[PDB]
Amino acid sequence: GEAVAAANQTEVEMENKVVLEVLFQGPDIVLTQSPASLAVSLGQRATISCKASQTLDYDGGTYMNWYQQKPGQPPKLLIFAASNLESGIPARFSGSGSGTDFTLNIHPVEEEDAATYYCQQSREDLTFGAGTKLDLKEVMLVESGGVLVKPGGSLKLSCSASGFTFSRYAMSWVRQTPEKRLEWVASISSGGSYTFYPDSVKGRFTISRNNAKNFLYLKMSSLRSEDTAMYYCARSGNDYAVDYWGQGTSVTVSS
Repeated sequence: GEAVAAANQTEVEMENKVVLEVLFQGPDIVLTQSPASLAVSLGQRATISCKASQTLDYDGGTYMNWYQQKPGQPPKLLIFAASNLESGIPARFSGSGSGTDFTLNIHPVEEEDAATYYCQQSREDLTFGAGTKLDLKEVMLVESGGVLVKPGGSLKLSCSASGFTFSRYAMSWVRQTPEKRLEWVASISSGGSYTFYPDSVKGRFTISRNNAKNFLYLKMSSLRSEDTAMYYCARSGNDYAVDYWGQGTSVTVSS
């Protein structure tokens, strides 16, 4: 019943009233994204490739998503379910592919398309390609905050939802390392009954939500320096795409 954040996460759902904390142990789907960097001139084509370690074909859909990210901002959804153009996104972005091979094509490249692009799969939890920084050979100010914490410590992050029925949507936290890698760290089902985590945060991170007050939380304890990252809350929309990202809050764990 309850909405989850990736296709495999449905298979825990229970008729008995149960609350489940889940760690899937199957082999993780690795996304190999290429090239890491490229620079083109205005009007040209940019072709970015993503190869998955196993097929994303799945009768319900092919859950390949593409995001654009500019400095100081959360990623923005461009393409969902391999080839669908997200509403509001310019038609110069198109996604294609099947099985294990996926392609983001940008043509004609425009000055505002200089950004880092990421592929992402929602078939087996959530994993991301390492990103592609696209360079080209309206005044905006965007703020965020951050803290320093010592190892072994704990922190609680929060996020607010409005303008939609929060209780209908799965929610997740994704963090971004200093090396700009995106790593999913937790998801929670729409009704709060099922929570999901990767191995890297097991026993230490807790995602929770309050559907009456429209809050999402992440509690992090036994913090390690490898938890240093910008932490984003985000909604699962159609086809397990991550379609609304809150601004990041930064966490630096240093002794």
